[PDB]
Amino acid sequence: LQLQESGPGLVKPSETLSLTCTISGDSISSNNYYWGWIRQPPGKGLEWIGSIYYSGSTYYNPSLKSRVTISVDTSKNQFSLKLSSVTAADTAVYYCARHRRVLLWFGEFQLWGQGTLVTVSSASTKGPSVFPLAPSTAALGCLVKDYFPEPVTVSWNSGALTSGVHTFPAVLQSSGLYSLSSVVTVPSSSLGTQTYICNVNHKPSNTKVDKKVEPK
Amino acid sequence: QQLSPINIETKKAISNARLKPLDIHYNESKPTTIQNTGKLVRINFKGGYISGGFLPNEYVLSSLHIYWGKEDDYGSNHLIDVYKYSGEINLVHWNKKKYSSYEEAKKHDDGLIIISIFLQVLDHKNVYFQKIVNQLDSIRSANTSAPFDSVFYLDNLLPSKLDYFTYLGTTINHSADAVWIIFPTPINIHSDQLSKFRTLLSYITENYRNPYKLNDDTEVYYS
Amino acid sequence: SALTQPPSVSGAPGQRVTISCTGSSSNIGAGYDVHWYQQLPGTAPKLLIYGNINRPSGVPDRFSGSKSGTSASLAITGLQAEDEADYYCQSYDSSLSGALFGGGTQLTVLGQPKANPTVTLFPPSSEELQANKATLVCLISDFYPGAVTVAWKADGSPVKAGVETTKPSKQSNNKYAASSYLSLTPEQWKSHRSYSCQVTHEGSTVEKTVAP
Repeated sequence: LQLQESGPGLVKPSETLSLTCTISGDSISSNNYYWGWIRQPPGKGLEWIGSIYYSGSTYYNPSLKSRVTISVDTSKNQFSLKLSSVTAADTAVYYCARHRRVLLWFGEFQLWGQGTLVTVSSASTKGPSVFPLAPSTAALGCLVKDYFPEPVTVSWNSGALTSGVHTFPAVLQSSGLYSLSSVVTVPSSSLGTQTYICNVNHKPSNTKVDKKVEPK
Repeated sequence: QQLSPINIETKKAISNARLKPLDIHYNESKPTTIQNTGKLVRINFKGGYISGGFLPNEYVLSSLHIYWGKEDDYGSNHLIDVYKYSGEINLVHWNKKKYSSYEEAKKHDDGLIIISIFLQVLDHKNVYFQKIVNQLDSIRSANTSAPFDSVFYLDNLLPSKLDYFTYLGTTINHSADAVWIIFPTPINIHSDQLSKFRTLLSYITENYRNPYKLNDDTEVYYS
Repeated sequence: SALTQPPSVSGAPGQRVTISCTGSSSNIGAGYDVHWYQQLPGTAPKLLIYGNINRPSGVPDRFSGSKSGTSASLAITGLQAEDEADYYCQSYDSSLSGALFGGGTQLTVLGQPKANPTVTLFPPSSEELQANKATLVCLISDFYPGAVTVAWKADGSPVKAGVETTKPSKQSNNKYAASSYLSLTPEQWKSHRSYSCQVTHEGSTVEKTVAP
């Protein structure tokens, strides 16, 4: 069993945030469970948004009851969140999770999705520029420059290269744009022969850049 | 998806802190009509409720269903350690505190609670159960209704001990999901009384539904 | 309708640490169970304890749960370094008619030794220069504690503009990392013999130098 959020990183203020969880490896139509959305503002606590039964019944957080809608699609093994009239307090990581029905109330959240960051901002979508950091053991890398919003993932050789990899936390510039770098330490004898490509994925703009990094 | 009825396995049942004693108020419960449905006997009610125990609100009484088998020793829907009782009564309830009618409550997650009282064929003539047994002459044909022309107090069909198992399953027809409250201690009736149900017409020899597999992820609780 | 947790706890490795979860008559005191979750930085919450006392497969024996009255408690008996995380109690509340999380407890494991920073400095790429821009990238990793000071030099003279430096944050190994970015014009880059990134940590400095 796996849960998998799907939805936009960015939504303009006073508009409707929209997310979708997709379940795989097991059926959503089961009377033993509810399907819940939870959020975490950066550096703050978990807040339960609401939950839904396979057959339609909903239970929402009374703080957010008037702005929240949840729905199920048993034919497509998924359920959705819509959160209306959005301000900077609604900027958060949004998690989908399966929790237990215990008789006439809820039990534990057994399985959670990865989480997806939604940022409330009037500003526009900005996919990064990617520049190779040549090796000159040896350190080589990729400079991922001027994106908005977070997040950005970096892999090397489509995930085959993991040892010695350190993708650093982004700097937030005075412009309001982010930049980060990813480096990999490698044996310096490999530098003539061995291919090194960083794969940058900025999902908020669907910007995907593969950059080969060679000695200059 | 966990369907009803099931074989309750005692070794797999677990505790929970909220399973206090169940308060049952039928002091103001009266029967209305009684029906032969072609499959089984239904008795409708107006008034009465259940509360306490693990329930957050009270659930009001709706109707009573009666099940039986071909022979006296084997006629219940539910089982406890592969053991069947002679028959089974199902008292249906619904969340009137939250929802506006029964058919409305049938669509919600927490709409229904069904209580299960077992019947065991001994050699005692149940004086309270007889008052149901007497009414069966009216509803001989299939799909007939008659008024309950008899004073009846539902409290007197409760078992002597109200220790209970409880699990989430469905209604018997798989119409809706429902929480079950199942009393293991059966009420005692005579073979005469039960055999009268077998003279009803669709001859309705038996109407119990066979059990479904207790899933690995379904929890059954003891009080 | 609130679950209170102390915002932070700390202990040395191998100590016993407890985290309390105070509730009310509408949640813990009504017999609705308490569940606990562990969250590592940047990852999803993971179920740690369920039904007051139960452990799922994979959760080690050192994690333990209890409950009495309106209060519940996560005990960790024998702190390991991997246990640095946020911990959340969770339950059901009858007036809310739904789930309820506590505020969370940040658990810090004390006793880590001092560790000097690893520093890597990259010059501007050919590609960035061809696009009329230039970034020097100083990368700082595997240090403890988190406080770091970063100075830049152009030919041994202090650089006073174009610098932006991240606040240090925890890596997955519980040591700190930070980045410093010096942006220049291509003219400025080619105007000096070398640039340097100097990183000061707990009184001593690590220096790296790059040249056009």
